[PDB]
Amino acid sequence: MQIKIKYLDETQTRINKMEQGDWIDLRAAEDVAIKKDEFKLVPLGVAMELPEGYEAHVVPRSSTYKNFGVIQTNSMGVIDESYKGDNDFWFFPAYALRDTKIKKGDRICQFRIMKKMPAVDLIEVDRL
Amino acid sequence: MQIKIKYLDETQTRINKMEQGDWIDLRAAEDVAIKKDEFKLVPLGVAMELPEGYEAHVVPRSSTYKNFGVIQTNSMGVIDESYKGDNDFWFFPAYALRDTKIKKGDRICQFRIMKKMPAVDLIEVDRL
Amino acid sequence: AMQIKIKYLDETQTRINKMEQGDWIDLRAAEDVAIKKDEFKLVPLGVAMELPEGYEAHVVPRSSTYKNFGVIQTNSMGVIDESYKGDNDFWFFPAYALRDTKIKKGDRICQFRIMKKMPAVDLIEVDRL
Ligand SMILES: O=c1ccn([C@H]2C[C@H](O)[C@@H](COP(=O)(O)O)O2)c(=O)[nH]1
Ligand SMILES: O=c1ccn([C@H]2C[C@H](O)[C@@H](COP(=O)(O)O)O2)c(=O)[nH]1
Ligand SMILES: O=c1ccn([C@H]2C[C@H](O)[C@@H](COP(=O)(O)O)O2)c(=O)[nH]1
Ligand code: NA
Ligand code: NA
Ligand code: NA
Repeated sequence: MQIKIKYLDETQTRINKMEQGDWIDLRAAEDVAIKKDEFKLVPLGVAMELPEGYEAHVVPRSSTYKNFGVIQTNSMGVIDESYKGDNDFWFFPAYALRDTKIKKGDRICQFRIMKKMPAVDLIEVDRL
Repeated sequence: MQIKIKYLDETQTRINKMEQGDWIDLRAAEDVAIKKDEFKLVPLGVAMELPEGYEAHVVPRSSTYKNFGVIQTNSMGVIDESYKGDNDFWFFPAYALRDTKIKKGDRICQFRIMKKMPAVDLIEVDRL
Repeated sequence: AMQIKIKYLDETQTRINKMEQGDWIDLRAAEDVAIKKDEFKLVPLGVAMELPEGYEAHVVPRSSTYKNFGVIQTNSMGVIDESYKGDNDFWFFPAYALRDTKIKKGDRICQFRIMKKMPAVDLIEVDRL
C-alpha cells in the first residue's frame, strides 16, 4: 500500500521512506515562537492521501518536551482517510509550558497509520 | 460486531452510528465549570458493553482545546471490555489551562474501539 | 503464545504480572521520585524488554495517575520500538507535575500494550491531491 504526499513548498524537507514500519517524523514548516502558557498550531508542511480504510495518529517525539517545552493539546491527533484534499495540510497543536522557539525544519512530532475500526452496530439498551 | 449502549437518562443525546469506521464524538452529560489549573471528571452519560476481546480508546477532539481550554490528563483513556456494568459510566478527565465552562450536550472527546493486544508471555531474563 | 523478554534493573524491582485477558499492563516506579509543581522528571520504570519482532509498545498514564500523583505524560503516548531491546535500554515515564508530588518506589504509574508495527508503505510525492 502507498501514501501520496504533497508538500507545502519546495523548501520542506522530504520525509523518511516507510519501508520499515517505524513511526515517521514530521517537521515545522516555518519558525514558530510560543510564549509560556500560550498555544500555537505548528504547521507540518505536508498533506497526504492515506490508504483507503486507514487513519494516521500523530504524537510528540520522545525528545520534544525536553528540547522544546511543548505538549500536544489534543494528546494524539487523528487524521482520517477523508483528510486528503489539496489544502488539507497537517499541524501539530502545541502548548508551551515555557517560552520556546521552534525553527523551520525542526522535527516536532511523529506519525503512523492504523486500520480504522471495523463497522460496528450501536444498539441502545435500557440496562447492561 | 455490535456495542450495547446505555444512556444515563432520556436527555442524553443519542450518539452517531458506527457504519463508516470514523471515531465517534461523546458529549458532556451535564454542565461542568472548571477553574484555571483545576481538574474535573466530565461525565459523558454513556455506559457500553464493548465486543468481546476489544477495548475503547478516548482522546480529545481536535477543536477541544481551542474551544474549551482543557487537556486530557490521562492522554488517551483506555476502557477495557470488562467495564461493562450497569453503573460503569464513562468520563473525560479534564484539566483546565484557563477558566472554562462546558455545557450539557457539548461534544468534548472522541472514541474508537480496537482489538486488545495478542496473547503474549512475559519471560524474565538476566540479560538482553 | 508470543514472548516478551523482560530484564529488571535489580532484584528490588517488583516483577510485573501480565493481565491474562489481554488488558494493558501496569509498570512501576523504580525509585522514590519527588517532583515540584511545574517541573519535569523522567521517572525510571526499572525494566528493559525485547518485544516480539514486528511489534512496538505503547505507554500511557493509568486512569488514576493524575488523581494519585498530579502528573501528566509530556509525550502523550510513549512509543517503544522493537529495536529498543538492548541490555541498557530501560523504560521511563516522562512526568510533568501540575502540583508538588511524590511518587513512591513500586507505585503503578503507567500502563503499556504491544501493537503490530504499521506495514511497509510506499511514500509517493505528488504535486496535487
Ligand atoms: O493533531 C491534529 C489533529 C487533526 N489534524 C487535521 C485532521 C482533521 O481532519 C483536521 C481537523 O478537522 P476536525 O477533526 O476538527 O473536523 O485537522 C491535524 O492536522 N493535526
Ligand atoms: O479516560 C477514561 C479512562 C477510564 N474510564 C473508565 C474505566 C475505568 O475503570 C473507570 C474508573 O477509573 P479509575 O477510578 O480506576 O481511575 O473509568 C473512563 O471513563 N475514562
Ligand atoms: O515514554 C517513553 C518514550 C520512549 N521511551 C524509550 C524508547 C525510545 O527508543 C527511547 C528514546 O529514543 P528516541 O525516541 O528519542 O529516539 O526512550 C521510553 O522509555 N518512554
Ligand atoms: Na521523517
Ligand atoms: Na451535535
Ligand atoms: Na517495589
